[PDB]
Amino acid sequence: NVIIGNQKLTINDVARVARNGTLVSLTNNTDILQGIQASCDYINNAVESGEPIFGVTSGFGGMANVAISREQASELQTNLVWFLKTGAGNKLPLADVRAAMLLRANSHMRGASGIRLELIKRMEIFLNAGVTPYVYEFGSIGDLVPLSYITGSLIGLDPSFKVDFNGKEMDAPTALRQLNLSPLTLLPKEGLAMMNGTSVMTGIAANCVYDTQILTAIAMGVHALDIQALNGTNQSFHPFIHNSKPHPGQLWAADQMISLLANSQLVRDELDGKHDYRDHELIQDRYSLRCLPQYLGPIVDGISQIAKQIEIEINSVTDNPLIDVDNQASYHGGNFLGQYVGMGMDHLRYYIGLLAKHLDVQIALLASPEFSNGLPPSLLGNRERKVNMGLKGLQICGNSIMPLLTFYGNSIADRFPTHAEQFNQNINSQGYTSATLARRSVDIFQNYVAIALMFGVQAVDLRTYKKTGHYDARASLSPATERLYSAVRHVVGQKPTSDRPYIWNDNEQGLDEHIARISADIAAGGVIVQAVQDIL
Amino acid sequence: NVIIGNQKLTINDVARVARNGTLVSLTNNTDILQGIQASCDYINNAVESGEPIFGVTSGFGGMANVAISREQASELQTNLVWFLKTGAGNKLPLADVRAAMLLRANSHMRGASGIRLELIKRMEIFLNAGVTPYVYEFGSIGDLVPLSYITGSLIGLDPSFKVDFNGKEMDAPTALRQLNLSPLTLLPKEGLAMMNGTSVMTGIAANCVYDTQILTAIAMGVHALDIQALNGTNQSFHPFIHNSKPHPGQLWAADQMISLLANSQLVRDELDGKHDYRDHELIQDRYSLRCLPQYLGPIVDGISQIAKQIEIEINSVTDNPLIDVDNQASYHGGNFLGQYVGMGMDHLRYYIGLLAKHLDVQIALLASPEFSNGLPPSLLGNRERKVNMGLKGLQICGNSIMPLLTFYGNSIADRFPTHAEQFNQNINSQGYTSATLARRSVDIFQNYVAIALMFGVQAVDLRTYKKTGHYDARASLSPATERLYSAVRHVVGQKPTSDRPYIWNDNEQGLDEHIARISADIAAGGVIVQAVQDIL
Amino acid sequence: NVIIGNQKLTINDVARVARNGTLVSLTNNTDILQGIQASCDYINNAVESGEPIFGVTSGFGGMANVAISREQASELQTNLVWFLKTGAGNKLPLADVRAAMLLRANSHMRGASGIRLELIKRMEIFLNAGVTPYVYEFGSIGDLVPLSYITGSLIGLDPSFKVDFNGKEMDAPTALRQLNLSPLTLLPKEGLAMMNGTSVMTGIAANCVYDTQILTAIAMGVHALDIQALNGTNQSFHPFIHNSKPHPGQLWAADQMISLLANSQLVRDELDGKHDYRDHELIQDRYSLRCLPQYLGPIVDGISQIAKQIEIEINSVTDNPLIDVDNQASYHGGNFLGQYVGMGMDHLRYYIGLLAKHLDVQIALLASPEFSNGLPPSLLGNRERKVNMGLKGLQICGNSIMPLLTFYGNSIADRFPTHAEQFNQNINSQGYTSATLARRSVDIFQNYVAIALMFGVQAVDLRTYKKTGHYDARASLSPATERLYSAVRHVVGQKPTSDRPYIWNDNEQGLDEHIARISADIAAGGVIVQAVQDIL
Ligand SMILES: O=C(O)CCc1ccccc1
Ligand SMILES: O=C(O)CCc1ccccc1
Ligand SMILES: O=C(O)CCc1ccccc1
Repeated sequence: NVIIGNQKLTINDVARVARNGTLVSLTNNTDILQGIQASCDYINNAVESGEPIFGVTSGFGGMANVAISREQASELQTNLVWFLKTGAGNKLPLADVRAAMLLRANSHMRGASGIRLELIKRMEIFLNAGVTPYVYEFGSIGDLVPLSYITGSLIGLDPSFKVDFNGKEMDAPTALRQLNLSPLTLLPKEGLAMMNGTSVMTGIAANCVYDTQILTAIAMGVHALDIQALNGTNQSFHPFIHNSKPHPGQLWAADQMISLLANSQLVRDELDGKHDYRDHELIQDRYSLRCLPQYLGPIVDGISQIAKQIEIEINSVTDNPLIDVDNQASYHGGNFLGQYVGMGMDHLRYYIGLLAKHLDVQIALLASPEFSNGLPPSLLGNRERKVNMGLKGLQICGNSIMPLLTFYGNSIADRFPTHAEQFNQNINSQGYTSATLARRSVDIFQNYVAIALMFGVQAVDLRTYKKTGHYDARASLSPATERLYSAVRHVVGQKPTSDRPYIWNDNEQGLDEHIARISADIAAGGVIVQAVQDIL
Repeated sequence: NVIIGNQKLTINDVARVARNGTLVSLTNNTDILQGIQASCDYINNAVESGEPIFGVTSGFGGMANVAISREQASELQTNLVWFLKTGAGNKLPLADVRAAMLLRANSHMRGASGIRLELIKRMEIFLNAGVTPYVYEFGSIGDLVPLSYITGSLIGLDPSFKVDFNGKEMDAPTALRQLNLSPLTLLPKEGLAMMNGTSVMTGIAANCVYDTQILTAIAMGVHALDIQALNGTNQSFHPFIHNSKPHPGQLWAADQMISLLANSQLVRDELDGKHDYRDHELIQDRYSLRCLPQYLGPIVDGISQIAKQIEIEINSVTDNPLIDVDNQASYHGGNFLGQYVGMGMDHLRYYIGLLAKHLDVQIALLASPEFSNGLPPSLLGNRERKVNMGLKGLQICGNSIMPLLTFYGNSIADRFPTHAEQFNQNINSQGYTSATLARRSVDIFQNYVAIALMFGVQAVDLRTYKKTGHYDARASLSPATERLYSAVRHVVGQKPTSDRPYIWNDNEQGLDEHIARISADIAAGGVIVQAVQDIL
Repeated sequence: NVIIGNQKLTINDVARVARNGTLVSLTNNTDILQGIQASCDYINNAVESGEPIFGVTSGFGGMANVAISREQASELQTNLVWFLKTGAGNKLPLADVRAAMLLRANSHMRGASGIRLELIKRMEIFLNAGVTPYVYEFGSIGDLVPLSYITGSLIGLDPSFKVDFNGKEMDAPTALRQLNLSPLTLLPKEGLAMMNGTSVMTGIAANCVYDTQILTAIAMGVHALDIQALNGTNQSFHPFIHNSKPHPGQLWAADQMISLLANSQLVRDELDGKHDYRDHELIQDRYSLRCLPQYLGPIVDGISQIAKQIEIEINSVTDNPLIDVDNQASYHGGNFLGQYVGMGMDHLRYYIGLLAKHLDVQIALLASPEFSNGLPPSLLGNRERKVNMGLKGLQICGNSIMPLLTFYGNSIADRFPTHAEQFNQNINSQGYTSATLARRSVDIFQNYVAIALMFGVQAVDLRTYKKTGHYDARASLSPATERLYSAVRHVVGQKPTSDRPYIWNDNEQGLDEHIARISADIAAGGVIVQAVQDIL
């Protein structure tokens, strides 16, 4: 159970609540609760005293010059939900909305937001009950409009607000009746407390980072399989090389490779600096093998940097104005700008493209007899069935997906419109669509990694057959990559045996079904993910 | 003075040597000098014993399958200079080439490259004598070809090598004569020791990072001028706001802006928390002022991350193979792949475009009476000459430059050709052209920042006039921005005066001349750079 | 000789005047010359009568709300030169500036601009005398600022204007003195007549289109060399194939390749339709040969479309307001927006990157023995000197240039700033920087094509040798590609000979010198350009 108010949330915390339905509860720490209440009292007294506060006793953004009376102060926040009910396009994944709610709640616990504890708690109840508001993919320039949908569902403002109640679509007032809750009415500032901020884009981004850390670990395993299938050397990953060029990510990737290849019987074992003289001539490994740590270093380091930045944002107070009860003051600031998210997700998409292109080049070596060091063309299985073309179709599909991934590696934060919202929002982060685009990259990268996994699994079977009599690669692989191999072969439903490789005749499988099954297992955190669990 | 190989080099160190002609010397540490010699010993014995070593007793890259005898091993390295080099197209700044020679020599001191000390010393001599080999902008997929022009010049291989000898173009053999040096012939491995590696792209990147750090400080100062001109508040930068979203770069940007604005007579001083008129009523600032530290944060942190990555690359051993004397072995590795440089410069150009775009929307506020809070249209000075249009042309020029900077913020590392060099280099970093594009970005950004300074300086004069009798902003400005303001007007040669603003009639200056003077001063590290020295 | 305004100007016409110094003269057509005078008459009466006309009796752009009297109307135009111009940063090729003055003068002959004939004649005098005003590369969001440097120079406004007087830098007033001309002062509207419009960006674009058409022809010739070197078939270009997919550009590319390859002794001549060995068995060509006309088609048609669009822009009236003498009226319109240029150059740069990428994969086939069908590795000439590595360095340099060209194939028109010039210019074309980026693209492409020519020439020599006794490819080549081959080797100064290929030892040339010579020749319209003259 994740406790919200007392500690810092991690990306892993957010993914557990978001995807695994881990329960959540608000802290009962007495000072935190008091800070929450103090914040509301300050706002209550300011409104009554006719203190002028943008968005609380006056209008919003470019219409903040519009005066709002005390009698209309609550109605201002309520109406904020209505004129923001303007989303468009497809729905977010529920897991992203759950993440959004968890972050919104966390942000309120700091007590600078002036929102009722009963309203914070409503997010805890939705999360634990399995109620997820629908939220559209269009509407935020980086999260008013997405958040208004969460807000209107929480307070049950109107039947046009829809929720998913454990797989059941229904309207929000109906959901409140089932939970035995009452409709809520927003008090001054509460609308801004719910809707001003970065919770959705950061929630999306958090899940993207989690998914990409996992996909990177799996990618490392694929490369390890590729290297073993190509009969490449492990000399490339020797600590002496990387200690003298000590980028943290290069160091890490090289050292992870040593572990991944340790006790393999398929690599050239040359860590003593000397050629093994076991095949018919001396081979040098191409750059995609030799320069693998240098290439992945900045990606590994970048993802780690994004993860650090996204975790600050997770634990940030992001609405506005901010209430300082210690000095009885409020400040008109800008924490609702999700610039670390916009730029971070630009970087992430770019990194995913770089990962994919490197993997596709490995596949090009495996598939091509000129470069595969003895592997059959296109990793053909049954040689006596001449019509067999092996994994030729699977490569083309790989070739169709990677460039799309580099395409999404283009940036969007730099294309923000400077005329936005009556020229009030003349900079903005484009963080929201940047995050949804990242979700798209990650989803596509999951299919891509599935394909790469299939190539590596076939390939080590065929290499094993070259080295030994037979096709069961389990004995021959390094123990670390044996777990992944076996996990893939389990998920796909094709057991390793000494007499057949993973793929034998083109006739005997739909490769598409194997792609879908591996992808689904990666996304679910199945045995493939668990196989590479130790690569942090 | 800068001692090469007993201490890590910083980016400041590199810029001092490259730009300011700081003297350089090789360490006399007895241990270091033995490492350098032991490395040569190992190699020249390995070759004499007929060990197979790629690139040393064998051909290069895709032609590593070609065996090279004991007797041709030396000529192998000499010929590498001929086919490699002399593949080049257009021409790079001498300071970048000086940076490269410093980096190359620095990497050799580690004692793993198997290169003669007198070859290393020749880079020291060239640096202190001011002999700079000509290097072309095309030829490296990320430094064989660039480094070979340096190598051919150092050893005085042929008259077709041009150097710049403190201003004098010469052929290299002639430069050697005047320095009283003999030509050198490369021994086995020494060609690779000179031409394998990331020294030139990293040399370029290092100067770019240094310049971009300077421009970020100046940009901070420009924003501080803009805010004062616009009668903005300092409330947005209150630490209560930023402590509750504690990204390091955001915290830093807000704190710096507090310092930059302290004791200004031109800002609305609302750090109390409460409002009221010295203008309209209540005034709400637009996002480009209010969300400034949120926006600059990831740019600041990003430049800092690149800085840290480039300093590691600066102090790395990047040639190949690497000689490990303690275990008497060579390793065929890949430290010549400068992925941190190709990706880092992709990020740098992207950050610079975001800085420029933000500055440009401040210029839009300043120029437009709807948004300037009482400044004249286009920062017009003499309103009585009605044909005056003020800084309208200056704005258009700004508007033409900023989009070009976001254009250069496109990435190039992801567009690497997988068929490079006989399909041997099937991944590569594009780090060299990434770095020269960054240089182009930085150079354009110096022009842009010049314009933005001109806008800020004019504007505070006009705001001062609105407020007081006069046009001399020096007394009204925060002391921090007064330093910058005076420095700018010192450079353009237009003295502050209580009777006239910086720009009075359109008649009286070529603004093009002011831009050029301010840019030159920024490039030379002049008084404008010295005014913002405080900003780390 | 080129007569300005009684005939449409073509892109050939523009290049002849800009590059070859062709003499120019204004039409003496009595009707045209009356139109020009009637236009001035209308305007100078309208002003004298106090008509409100934007930019004529009122301020400019966002300051059009400022009224300008009869008495200051002339000074209004003179001052436009001062605030506009003199907003500029870095410097453009004289030929582009000559193109601009031709275009500007050409637009005035239509008689709708209200500008004095002696002002128009001054562009004629400058062109024929070889006086070229200095113009900077920054300042236009797509030509006020560039055109104002031309204007100030033409009228001799101030010594701060520099011109190039056939090689001599001068101030403009001094150039006027030597030409025996008086300074001019602008009359109402004449400033706009000179500085409103798309003449400079279109002048640049025109030279780019001309150069790109040349390089496309040369590229066709390079492919024809590549195909012959690779022992490719001409079957792929059979009209039965292309008639059944009849895109004009594809039809054209296939037919041209048939001509380029006719009577070659180096291709497999399979236009019959049936196969067989003069090699392996049956040989299938890869897509870069087989799909060549399908690939080049849209590039060819695209360049042709741009050509047609630019010629309309060339012959357009682009200033404002436009005087319609027949109805005695002015129209406030928008012909100064050069969207066809900003978008056309976006497309051009994109096409050029696609041409380069295609050429680069041919170079990969040539360099690699797995794919070259029997050519030596890296097109090595003297195989007995084992330290020779042939064109390996040349390939790497090619590999560094091509990705930069696809990089410049990114677009800039979509990145226009909507806040430009007091929010008056809330759309703009970015046409000027689009065009200067195209110039940068074209210039880099000339270097790239040089490399590709060097590869093709070497390769056919080596293929000829495989086939016959000797290295002289002249007899074996199709007559069409023999012209190109000889032209290239004339330029680099290495005569075909039966005993030695173009490149024998790495020892014996600086390949950098060959690239530079071939590029210079391509730029100057030399023998290499004349060899491919036949390709329309
Ligand atoms: O704080 C601001 O400047 C904008 C707040 C806001 C709230 C709801 C809609 C638009 C803007
Ligand atoms: O593969 C390598 O490590 C060397 C590649 C290379 C290519 C051309 C010249 C020197 C080295
Ligand atoms: O809006 C227009 O048509 C003119 C814009 C303009 C701006 C600055 C100088 C001349 C014209």
